Amino acid sequence: QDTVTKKGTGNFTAHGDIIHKTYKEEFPNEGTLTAFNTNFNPNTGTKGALEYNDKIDFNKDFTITVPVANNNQGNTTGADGWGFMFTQGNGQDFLNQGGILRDKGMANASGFKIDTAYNNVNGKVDKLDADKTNNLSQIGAAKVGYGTFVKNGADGVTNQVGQNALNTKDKPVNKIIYADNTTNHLDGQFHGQRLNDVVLNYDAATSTITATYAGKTWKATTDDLGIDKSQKYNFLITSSHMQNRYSNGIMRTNLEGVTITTPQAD
Ligand SMILES: [Ca+2]
Repeated sequence: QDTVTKKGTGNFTAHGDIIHKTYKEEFPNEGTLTAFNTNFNPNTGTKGALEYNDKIDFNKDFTITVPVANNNQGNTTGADGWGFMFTQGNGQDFLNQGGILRDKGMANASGFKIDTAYNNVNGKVDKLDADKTNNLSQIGAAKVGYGTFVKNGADGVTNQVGQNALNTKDKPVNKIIYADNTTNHLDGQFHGQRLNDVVLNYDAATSTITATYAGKTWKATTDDLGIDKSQKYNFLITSSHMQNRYSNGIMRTNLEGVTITTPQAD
C-alpha cells in the first residue's frame, strides 16, 4: 500500500506551554525534543497542545505515531499524562476548556489517554482514576498510571469507552508503569521515561482505532468515540500538570518523528 506522511513542527501548531531544546546527556541519540509543562507554577498548573494543521478523515485509514517520554515522578506529583484527542474544536478551545486527561474538558472531544496521575482535589478523585478494578490501584510514590480510550460527553464530562487492554496479564488490566529510574540508553527493558512510540492505527472498513503503547493494545470504534465519519476532525497532542504539585511535570516528544500517515488513494 502506498502512503503519504506529514511530520514535524512545520505541520503542527503549538498552544500554551510548549518549548523545544536538546537534552545532550539524557537523549544524546535525539535532536530537538519538544517539552510540555516546563512553565512550572504550582498555583495554576500548566498545559500545552500540538495541533495537527490538516484534518483527519475517518472515512479513510490512517496511522499516527507519537514518540513520548514520561516524567520520572510518582503519580501524585507528576504530569497528568498524554491526551491524543480528536475534536471539531481547536488548541485555543483546549487551553480554555481542557482536554481528555481530567474529569471534564472540551465537549464531545475523544481519543486515547496515557494517564500518569492520580488526580485528587481535596478528597475528590477524578472518576476514572478511582476505578481500582480496571485502571489504577497504586497511589503516591508509584510511577503507575493506565491507558484507555475516552469520550467527553455533550457536557464535557470524560468517560471511559472502548475495550480494556487486549493482550495483557496486568492487574489492573489498563496499567502502565510509565517511568522507572533506569538511565541506561541501550537496555532493552521497557522504560517509559525514554522515548517509546504511541501508535494509533485506524481501519476505516471496521471503523476501529487500535492504540499500541508499552506493548499493550486497546481498541475503540468511531461509535464508542461519538465520531461522525462524515465530518473532518482536528487532532491534538496534549499534556497538562495539575496545580499544587511541587516537582517538575515535564513531558517530552520528538516532533520530527510525530508522523500522520494516510493512503495515497482517495
Ligand atoms: Ca488521572
